[PDB]
Amino acid sequence: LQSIIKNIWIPMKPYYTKVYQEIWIGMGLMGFIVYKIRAAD
Amino acid sequence: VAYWRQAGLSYIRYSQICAKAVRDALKTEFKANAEKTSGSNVKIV
Amino acid sequence: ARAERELKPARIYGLGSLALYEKADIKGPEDKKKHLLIGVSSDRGLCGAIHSSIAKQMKSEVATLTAAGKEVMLVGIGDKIRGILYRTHSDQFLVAFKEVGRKPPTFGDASVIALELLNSGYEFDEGSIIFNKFRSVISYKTEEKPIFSLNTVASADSMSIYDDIDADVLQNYQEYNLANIIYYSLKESTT
Amino acid sequence: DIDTAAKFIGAGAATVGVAGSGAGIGTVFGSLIIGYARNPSLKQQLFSYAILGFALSEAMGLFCLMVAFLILFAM
Amino acid sequence: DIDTAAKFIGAGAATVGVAGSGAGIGTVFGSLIIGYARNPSLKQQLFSYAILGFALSEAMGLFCLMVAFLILFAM
Amino acid sequence: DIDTAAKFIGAGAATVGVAGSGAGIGTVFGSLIIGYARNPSLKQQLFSYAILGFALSEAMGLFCLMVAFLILFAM
Amino acid sequence: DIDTAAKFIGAGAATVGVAGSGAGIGTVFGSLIIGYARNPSLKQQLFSYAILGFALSEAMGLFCLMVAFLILFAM
Amino acid sequence: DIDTAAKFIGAGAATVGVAGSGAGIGTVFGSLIIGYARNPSLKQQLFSYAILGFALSEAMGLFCLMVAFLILFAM
Amino acid sequence: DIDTAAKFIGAGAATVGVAGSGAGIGTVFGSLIIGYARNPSLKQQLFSYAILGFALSEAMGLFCLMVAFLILFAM
Amino acid sequence: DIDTAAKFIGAGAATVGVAGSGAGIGTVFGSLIIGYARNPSLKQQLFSYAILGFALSEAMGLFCLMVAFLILFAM
Amino acid sequence: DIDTAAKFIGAGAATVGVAGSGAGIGTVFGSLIIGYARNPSLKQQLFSYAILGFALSEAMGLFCLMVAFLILFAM
Amino acid sequence: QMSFTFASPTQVFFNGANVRQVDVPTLTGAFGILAAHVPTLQVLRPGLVVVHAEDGTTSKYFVSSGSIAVNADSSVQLLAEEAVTLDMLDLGAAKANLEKAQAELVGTADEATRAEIQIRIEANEALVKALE
Amino acid sequence: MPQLNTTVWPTMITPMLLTLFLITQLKMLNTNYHLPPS
Amino acid sequence: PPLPEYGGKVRYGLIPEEFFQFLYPKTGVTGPYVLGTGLILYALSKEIYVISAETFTALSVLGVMVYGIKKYGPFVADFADKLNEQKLAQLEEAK
Amino acid sequence: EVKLGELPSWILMRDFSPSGIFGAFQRGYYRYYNKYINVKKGSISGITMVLACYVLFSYSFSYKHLKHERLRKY
Amino acid sequence: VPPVQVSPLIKLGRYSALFLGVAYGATRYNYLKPRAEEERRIAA
Amino acid sequence: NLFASFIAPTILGLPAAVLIILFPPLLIPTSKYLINNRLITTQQWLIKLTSKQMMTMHNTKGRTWSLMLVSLIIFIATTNLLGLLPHSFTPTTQLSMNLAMAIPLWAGTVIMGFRSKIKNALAHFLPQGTPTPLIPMLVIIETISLLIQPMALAVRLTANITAGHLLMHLIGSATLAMSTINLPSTLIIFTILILLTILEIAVALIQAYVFTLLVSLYLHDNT
Amino acid sequence: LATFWYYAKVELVPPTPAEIPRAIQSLKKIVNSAQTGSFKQLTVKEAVLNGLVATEVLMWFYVGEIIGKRGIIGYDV
Amino acid sequence: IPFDQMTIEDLNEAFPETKLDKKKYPYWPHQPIENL
Ligand SMILES: COc1nc2ccc(Br)cc2cc1[C@@H](c1ccccc1)[C@@](O)(CCN(C)C)c1cccc2ccccc12
Repeated sequence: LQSIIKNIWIPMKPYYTKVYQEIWIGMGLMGFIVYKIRAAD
Repeated sequence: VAYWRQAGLSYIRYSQICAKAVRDALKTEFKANAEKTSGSNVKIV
Repeated sequence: ARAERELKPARIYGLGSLALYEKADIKGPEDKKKHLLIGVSSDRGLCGAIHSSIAKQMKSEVATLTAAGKEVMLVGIGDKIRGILYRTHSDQFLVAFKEVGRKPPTFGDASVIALELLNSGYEFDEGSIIFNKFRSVISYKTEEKPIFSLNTVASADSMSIYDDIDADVLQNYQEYNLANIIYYSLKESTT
Repeated sequence: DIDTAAKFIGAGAATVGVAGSGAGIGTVFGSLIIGYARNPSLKQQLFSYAILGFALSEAMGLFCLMVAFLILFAM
Repeated sequence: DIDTAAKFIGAGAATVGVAGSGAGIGTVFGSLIIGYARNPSLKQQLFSYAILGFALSEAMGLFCLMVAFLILFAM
Repeated sequence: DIDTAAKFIGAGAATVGVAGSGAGIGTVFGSLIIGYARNPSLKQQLFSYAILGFALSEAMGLFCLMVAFLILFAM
Repeated sequence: DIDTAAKFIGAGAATVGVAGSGAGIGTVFGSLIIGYARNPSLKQQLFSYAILGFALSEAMGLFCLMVAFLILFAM
Repeated sequence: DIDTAAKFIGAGAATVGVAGSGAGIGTVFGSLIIGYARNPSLKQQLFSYAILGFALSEAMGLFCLMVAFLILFAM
Repeated sequence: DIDTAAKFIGAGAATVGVAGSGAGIGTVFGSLIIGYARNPSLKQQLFSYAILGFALSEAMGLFCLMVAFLILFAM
Repeated sequence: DIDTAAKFIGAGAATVGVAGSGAGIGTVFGSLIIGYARNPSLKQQLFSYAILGFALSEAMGLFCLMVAFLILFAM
Repeated sequence: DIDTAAKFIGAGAATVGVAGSGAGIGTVFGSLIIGYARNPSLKQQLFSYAILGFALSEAMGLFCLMVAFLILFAM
Repeated sequence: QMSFTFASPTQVFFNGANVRQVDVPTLTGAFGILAAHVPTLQVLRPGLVVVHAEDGTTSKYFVSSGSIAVNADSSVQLLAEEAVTLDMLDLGAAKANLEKAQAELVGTADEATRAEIQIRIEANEALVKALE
Repeated sequence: MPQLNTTVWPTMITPMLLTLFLITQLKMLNTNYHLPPS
Repeated sequence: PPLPEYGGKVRYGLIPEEFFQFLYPKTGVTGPYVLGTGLILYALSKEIYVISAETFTALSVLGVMVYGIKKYGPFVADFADKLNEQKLAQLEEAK
Repeated sequence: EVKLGELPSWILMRDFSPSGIFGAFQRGYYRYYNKYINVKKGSISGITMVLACYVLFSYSFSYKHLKHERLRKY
Repeated sequence: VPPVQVSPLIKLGRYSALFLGVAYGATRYNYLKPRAEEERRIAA
Repeated sequence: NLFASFIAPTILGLPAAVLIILFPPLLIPTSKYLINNRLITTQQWLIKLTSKQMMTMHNTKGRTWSLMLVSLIIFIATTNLLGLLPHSFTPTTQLSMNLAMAIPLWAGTVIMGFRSKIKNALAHFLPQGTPTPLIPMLVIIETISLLIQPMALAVRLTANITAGHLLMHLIGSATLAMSTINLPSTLIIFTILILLTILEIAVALIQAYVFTLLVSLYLHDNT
Repeated sequence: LATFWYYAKVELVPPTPAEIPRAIQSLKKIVNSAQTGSFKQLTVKEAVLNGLVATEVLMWFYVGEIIGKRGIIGYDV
Repeated sequence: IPFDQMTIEDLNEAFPETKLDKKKYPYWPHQPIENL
């Protein structure tokens, strides 16, 4: 998985680690919402 | 912002043109005195 | 002689032209850098201390402003003041004018002077015009009247009461009032 | 029964009529803001008219409300 | 017995029409505020027009209420 | 007889349409007030224009009222 | 005979839609009054636009009336 | 029987929605009158913007006629 | 039952009166924008008026809202 | 079946609410005309704002359509 | 059997109340356009107020939408 | 209450007079000024100025340019660069110069000079509409 | 309304997350604007 | 490495000239054209391409695309060329 | 490459790994990009061909729905 | 570009297939018309 | 029958929706070179203009979302534009995808507003020049609006794009039904359809811009 | 206009009976490739070329079919 | 090297004035949006 570490994650590291952390909290919220919507159906 | 202000003119030029137009529409009895009492003589160096 | 007779309506005009700036009480900015200085006089000498006094005031306050850092550029209406001041203040000099005095000064002259004062690219942030206020046949006084730009008349919070005002109408009013004050001084200095 | 049901429906459809008073109050106070920003020397007098305007537009609204309470509680 | 139910429904639907007069009175008095803030020495004549506007706009509203009182009782 | 009921409900619905003429008369006379406070030398022509606008707006409103009375009486 | 009853109710509901044309004609002629007070030299051309405006909005209004009749008389 | 009935009722209610189109066209051409009285040299650009507003308006109307058709024919 | 049905219909109809408050808040804050563009040195006073208008216009809406609840749960 | 009948009625009643977006788009483009006639040097930025205004106002109306379809097809 | 039908009808009648927010957001952004064309040096501050107005106007409309679902899904 | 000061560069018509209404053709439209009118300051465009004296009688002048200023103390100062009473203008010369101006406009294509031509055209149009 | 069929929701969520957050942003990071020289 | 100065000479924006030249020898000039017409006829004849509302939305969006291309192709092409040559000129001046 | 080979073993001789077909797709994309897009004096056809193929694909899966709207039944 | 005379086998295929299609279409149309109207009538 | 172009597309049993969602980035090629072809030149110019438009109004912390907001507008615009092709399945007409685009961004916004600056973020709920006697009611609205701002985002996209398509499709059927009837009427309806297609292009771009602008404003009010 | 007809009068015309000899000759050539199996001798380029020509003659057959039933879209009834 | 064959890294090597400040501005576009 070389160039998957370097071309795919080395660029997105400063964002996926520092800037989009609250984005990931919100994405967990959204996943919970979607799971609850699909559960009541 | 009028059209002449977009065209680069200023209100002094607008006023000069409108006053010249008003004087040019004066009847010949007053026209000479009008352009003479308002004619310009200053010149730029 | 006749100039005193034509000074009455021109004085009423030019004084009603500046009643706003004393009713609105515009103080002008003492902080900005650029500065314009118009000196009104004639071309034909044998008049005594007219041009001498004009030059005194011009160079005096030019030094007074250069001591504060404000860039002052000179305009001379009349060949006498231009020839007197061209010896020492020539780089600080915008433009000068001719044929002032031979014929009685008319509004066309002031309009031309104001046009050339605008079509010169000098972004003057404040100005002053210096003329010879006529009091009686024996005495006159060297006076100066201020000239405000757009940014000081538009930002003055005393102009917040004036309705239907934007930057364009203020620009037009400032240009016409420049022409008006030049005409007032040109009618005052001939007498 | 059917009559009480329609009484509820009519009371609702009647009290819909307060939208006009809402929009009128909005317009009155909007023009009050504008006219006070234009001529702040007349504030008091201007405000007077504003009150009147409000007290009149809302007035019509009351009519709607009351006629609802004529179908809903009176008859 | 369904006709009386519809009388209630139609009376409510009729009286919803007063929202127009509400908004019209609001607009009239807002414009009075503005036109007085501009030129106050006309305070008399302006107000006259305002009244007229009101007295016409509100009139339309009354018509709505009228038809309400035509369906609710006169039938 | 459900047709009597439908006639009542349709008359109420049709007379809802007078709100437009109400707000239109309000706007017309408000703009008369504003345009007169600006240029009070044209009082006659501005008033004539206001009469025209009021006539057309109340014409649409009376179209609504006439449709209401046509459903309610003339089938 | 519920079909003719609902045709009545639908014609009423459809002709409700003339309020927009009323308010639009009001706004058109109000703005004509204002803009003629400002620049009374263009009295002709302004009025032309007014007619155009009054012709378009009212057009939409008439559509409602047409649709109303299409639910009342045609089918 | 009742289904076609409610279809007529819903079609009328849906075609109500072009009142906003009428009012929007009115406001658009009124502001065209005003803005042309202000700057009569931009007549062509102002007319272009007015045509754009009228288009977008009759569009938001088509959004209502769509649901009217869908209720009436393609349920 | 026919009472619960028409109570639902009546609440749903009554809660339309919030359109007036929506339009009134819109007008109040649009006029606040305009009055601030005119006289920005009154930014405090202007805003106060805005809130007042807001707190009044929406108020009417609230009335409508509670009426709906009044006929949904209370009686 | 009365359920589908009321589905049609409610769909129509829901899609009534696009008149607001019609009127709002009219207002936005009229104000674009005006503000462009007053400062035609900002033709771009003004238009930008117009876009935003449009896209928000229209948005509200589409919400209505949503409920319309949410009633008409997806129960 | 009929309570669900009336739930549909009441949901439609409730959600029609978004026209107010449509018109209000239109007014807010039209006034933003105008006020910016007048005093384009406050572009930020004006915009701020616009958002506020928007965030408030829309707010009212969403209330209606909420009630819609509270009648359509809760009871 | 109104202090009207109407003046040209060489002539004074009113000075501190108390007239009741003055109708001026500002570049942003025409408006009439009565006592306590909201303070404003505007620049004029070619057109009539109708002054209403307290007697209800009118005096009609034709101003070409200049500035009107209504102040907070109900003082009005109107300065016209060329204020000519209507008894001094003629219709034929105005219409002929309008002919000329429209001709050189349709002949000319550059922005600044055609702008000057448009200013002359609208001045002469105001002249024609003012006389008749 | 086919938008309400919640059985095909994940099929719409996971590829979007691969596009909005990984692929489009990666292609943006390759769009660089150098500073102007002397 | 430098970029070539021309593309692939696509005819009608859909079919490249390599196809026309490949089909030229055996069936002449009208070969590809008659193949295309026969394909469209067999498509809309055996209901392979069924006419629907999508047919007219397709015609509409294709007309708008073709008009937009024919009206703003020169403009955008020269705009991109001028952007590139402005950047090149600035970089040559800063050399 | 094919268009000159005339043997069936070729069809199985290729690299039918996930990486293999991925590299094949990448090479096809790069050939298309270098031919029609990655040239100066470029044209719009380099995009209209992609859009036409996208339309063909978007119609191919939409045939199961459009077949229920035929106006013939044969 | 001058025209190219087509191989005669291709021209033969073209026109023979055209005529075979004409025949096939006519015969199948006259074959399906009676069954078509039969089922149209039997449907009601 | 009518909503057929909004059902999840499947060919041969496989969910082609993933390919349709992953295709948009294929239209934005990139290059390391300094002078490149017309496509990349125009695209980099567009990205520069878009970033300058959306990001200039932020402080130094809001500008760290430049990649996110620019890639978001580039993704939504490209999706909506590819959705106008014939028979195309537009993944932005889906409430699922729009909710998954709306909830994470808004939630991260309010979370970064409540982790730092929480005092000022809570003061934002009460406007500055607010008189006191009725402030509790203003607490009810703002929060609930904040509680519906995410959904109000997604629907504002969905209910728009869907509707547009529906309208076009419906108007299309009109032409077809009037194809075998008076043809001048067909040409009028087709001119209406052309105006509607231009409006749909404009609305595609406008919906992209407004989605990303509302996310940008939520972010600005929390940084 | 006339360019289409100018090009068609050479290759888009009925085959003269004088060239049916070399027509059945080319048929004999292809059938000899069937006899021995010389389709193994065939590379992909001209193979897909011949396939496209066969598709073209099939489209001729289908055009004849649609002109043999006087209806474009399917069988009218 | 002619500028037609030049890479952004080659431009940063020849003109050190154009290299982006990946340390003062770590996130895209690695420069102030104004100067962009
Ligand atoms: C001519 O009017 C238009 N102008 C437009 C301008 C811009 C745009 Br983008 C759309 C426009 C659409 C139309 C009509 C139209 C004509 C033909 C087909 C479709 C739409 C219209 O939609 C009227 C608009 N109102 C009413 C919503 C309509 C719809 C349905 C039935 C009608 C019956 C009678 C008259 C008009 C009818």
